[PDB]
Amino acid sequence: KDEDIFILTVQPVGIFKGEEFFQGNSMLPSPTEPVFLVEDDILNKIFSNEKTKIFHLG
Amino acid sequence: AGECLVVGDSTPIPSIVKLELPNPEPRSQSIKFHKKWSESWRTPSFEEVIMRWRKENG
Repeated sequence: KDEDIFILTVQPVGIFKGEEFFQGNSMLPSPTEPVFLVEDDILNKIFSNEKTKIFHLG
Repeated sequence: AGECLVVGDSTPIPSIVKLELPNPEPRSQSIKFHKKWSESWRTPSFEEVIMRWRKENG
């Protein structure tokens, strides 16, 4: 009935307070709040990190 | 990590407590796999391992 709706259901898995990633389901975002996709710069910090004990698995 | 739920007759509300870090800690019976593998090839004293396999039968 001429009603363009595009609704996504997302689940929080962490926070990016500062430049480091914390886990936890807290700090609910207020309504009318931007969503900005994800860039590889923050994904690399979450996963690769920097430590001797690493193992590449794809 | 380090939190427990205390359920019993000695509390009015069984809850979860942020236990502090003990001082000093007990011995940690943990072996890290990759760091030991990261080192060069190690020599096991087969003589000792065999004599203790056979000597400790009861």
